[PDB]
Amino acid sequence: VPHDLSHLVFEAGKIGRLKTISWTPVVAGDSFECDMVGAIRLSPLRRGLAVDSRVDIFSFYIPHRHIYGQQWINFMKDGVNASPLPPVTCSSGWDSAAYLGTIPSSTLKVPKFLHQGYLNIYNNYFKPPWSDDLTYANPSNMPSEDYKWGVRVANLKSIWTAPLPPDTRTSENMTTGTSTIDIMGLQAAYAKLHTEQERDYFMTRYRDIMKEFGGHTSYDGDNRPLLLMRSEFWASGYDVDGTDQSSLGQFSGRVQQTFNHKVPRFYVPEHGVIMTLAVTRFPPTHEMEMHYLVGKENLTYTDIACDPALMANLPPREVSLKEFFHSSPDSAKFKIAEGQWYRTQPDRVAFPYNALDGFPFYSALPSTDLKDRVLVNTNNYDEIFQSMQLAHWNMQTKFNINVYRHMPTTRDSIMTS
Amino acid sequence: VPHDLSHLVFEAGKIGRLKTISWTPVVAGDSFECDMVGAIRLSPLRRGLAVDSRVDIFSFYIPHRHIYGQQWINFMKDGVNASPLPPVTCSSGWDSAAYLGTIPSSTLKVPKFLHQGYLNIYNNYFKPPWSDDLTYANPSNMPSEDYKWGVRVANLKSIWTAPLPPDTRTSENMTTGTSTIDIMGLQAAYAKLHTEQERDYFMTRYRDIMKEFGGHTSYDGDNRPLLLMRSEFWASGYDVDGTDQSSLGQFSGRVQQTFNHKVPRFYVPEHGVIMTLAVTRFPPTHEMEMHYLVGKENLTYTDIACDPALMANLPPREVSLKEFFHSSPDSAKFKIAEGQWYRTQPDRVAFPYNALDGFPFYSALPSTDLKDRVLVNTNNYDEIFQSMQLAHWNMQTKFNINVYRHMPTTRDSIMTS
Amino acid sequence: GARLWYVGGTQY
Amino acid sequence: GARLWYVGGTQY
Amino acid sequence: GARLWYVGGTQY
Amino acid sequence: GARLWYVGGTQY
Repeated sequence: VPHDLSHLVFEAGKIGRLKTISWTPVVAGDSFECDMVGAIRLSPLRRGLAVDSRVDIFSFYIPHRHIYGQQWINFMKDGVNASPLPPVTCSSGWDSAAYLGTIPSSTLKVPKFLHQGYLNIYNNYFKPPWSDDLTYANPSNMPSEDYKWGVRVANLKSIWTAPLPPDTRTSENMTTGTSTIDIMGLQAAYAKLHTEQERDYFMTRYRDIMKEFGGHTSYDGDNRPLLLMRSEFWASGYDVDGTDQSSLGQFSGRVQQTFNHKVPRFYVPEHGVIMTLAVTRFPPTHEMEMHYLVGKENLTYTDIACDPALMANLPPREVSLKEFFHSSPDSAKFKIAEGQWYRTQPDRVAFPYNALDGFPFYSALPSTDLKDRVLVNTNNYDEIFQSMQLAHWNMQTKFNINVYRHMPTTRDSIMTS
Repeated sequence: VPHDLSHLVFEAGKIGRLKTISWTPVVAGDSFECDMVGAIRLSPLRRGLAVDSRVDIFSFYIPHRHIYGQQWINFMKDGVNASPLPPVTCSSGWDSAAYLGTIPSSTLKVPKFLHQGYLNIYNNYFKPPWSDDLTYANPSNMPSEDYKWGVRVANLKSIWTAPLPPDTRTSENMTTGTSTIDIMGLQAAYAKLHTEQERDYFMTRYRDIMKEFGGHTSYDGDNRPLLLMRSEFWASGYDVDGTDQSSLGQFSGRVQQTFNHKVPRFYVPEHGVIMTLAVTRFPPTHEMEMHYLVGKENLTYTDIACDPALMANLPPREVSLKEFFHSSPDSAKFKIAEGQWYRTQPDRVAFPYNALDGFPFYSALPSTDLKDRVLVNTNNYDEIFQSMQLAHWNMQTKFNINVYRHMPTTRDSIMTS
Repeated sequence: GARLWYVGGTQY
Repeated sequence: GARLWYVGGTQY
Repeated sequence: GARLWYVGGTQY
Repeated sequence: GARLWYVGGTQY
């Protein structure tokens, strides 16, 4: 029978960090549907609105088996006298499970499926794909801010914000004879590099190298949380006009955004949790990014002509944060696709701006390091807001859930009978 | 493109043992369909036909991941330079992989997915459900006849051939106080026993305790080979009349049975093997089984009246091979459901028979032991056939397979080009 | 009619 | 138009 | 759905 | 389907 598991949510977090806003434990065989409707607000910013932030709300299903593996299987089999499922440990702070959208129990411990569940959802859909998994054991092992506000999500695809995989080959040797090459061996050489290149660029995931075989893999083959629903939108608001002697001609942008998310009814195969997370981000607009062709001094035929034959046939080009940013070290490199500068265009911000707080732009220079300079650098948004004890953004939503089960009943459980 | 992977099969095996008759390695994303058509013959029997044997042909799909686990995942990811997949070891005999319907390579080793694949298919669909898994490591670890002709399948459900689970509780104590019982605790006591009883009788399998929750589990949740197709039939033939001076009035039953099996087209999600196995069995007709009520001496009200209230409300009854077989030890027990003797009827064979070879019946007495006396006792059929170097049964079938892929081609592979 | 044999699942 | 960014899969 | 809270009557 | 065996012509 319909079980109304509705509840209110009073949220808040940083800019480019994934954070759990709601979770509902589900049992095997029940149908789950939710209607999440609220408003998203940003902290008051220092001037008028200039650029809308984009918001992504995700609802996933992670069965317990996925989390406890064989331990869970045995638990279900063993039944009533199964050994209790050991929760996970947390860090000394009421805001020490935040990322799990839950208050750490009185003993500072929490469900592993809440932890691993979360871990599994990031390492499978947010973490850059050449990147290493968050193999955190317990929330007491994750960085303070990773578990306060959540781990950093990736910046919105730019030219410099989506470099080619760093382990990307720029050459490939075939050991040849001293005065002869094997015309047939060469052929083969190319076949192998192909298979390698594909794995590097597109199939870094099993489920991915499979799909290109024309097959399919159940979220049960690779233990990946199942993405049930996804909502995306741009949050906006209005400016407030100051009207006293001193702040007459001054404004403060107020971002109030009504949003809604609908998770269509869903059949829960096994017992598990449904995680609903939010992520607020701004387009990667840096105040000092230059057009590659304008930042790289001598222009050769290969750079300026856009000869099809050329672009379509040479290795990825290794560039530095220096051919894209005005002061940046010659030393911080990344691999780009030849002619990439012709498939795109950076946003452009006049110098008059780079000295102004209140603009949701990237002031600072990138981060020499690949990873870090891709997964967004949240902190470079601290200067955009006024005062804030409600982080960068806060949310007030009413999670209207409806679960259809085969439950006892309230009176038949308390009725020894 | 259609790949004709058709081939002939010349088979032979024992009576109640599972044996692989064909296997086709499949790749991720190909569609597989097969039309197996042939004739099944039994060794020449000593007299005329008396009772038809039933035949079961099974085709299953066991993905490799299921077999090599993470090792396989890595293999696919690693690609071309992945570490080779170690085959399994076998026993010194050209007929040392028989159960795998394959000749052990020159080094007496064979694919693990052929071995484990087989292991997985038995432990999941044939092995009695209270029974322990065949945790054989290598075919060099399984009994000679288990890997010659295949492991023993279970006898066809009889009264004595499908006892209640041996670990079945015949009582349940609730520790009470000395001069009082907790009326509410008692209630609870019953709730727990219920959950226990269910697991014991029907949900000995996770996938099973799940289903009773109203959920479902992918064959990927419990790594079970997927049953694609199942054919069952009764094999028959005709008698041959002897016509010389001495054998005029004598006959020999000739069992020729045309059969066909159709595995509908099937989409292979991932790389794996499709196993096709056969199992030939006779109904469990023993020459000395007696009607429970006629073998148990003093008949009480509970045994003879079939009072609904009674049968519907007391513990399972523990009986011995002695209340069912005419000489059998009082000591070999098994648990039966009260009034089970009224829901059934044994087959009856006149004493004039128990002294006659040529009848596909159970001569010998059961096997004191539960397991053994359920999974069929093949050997008690040796006396039913004449001469035999083609085991108990032989088969000649043409496996018409058709696979649709995205294959290179014969000339484009040998064409360095 | 109704089920009879109970092994603790499915036995082929 | 056609794809551009290639990380080695899907990045949200 | 069905009732839940049970105080021993009606509580406003 | 497509050809397979290649001897260097036709073999009866």
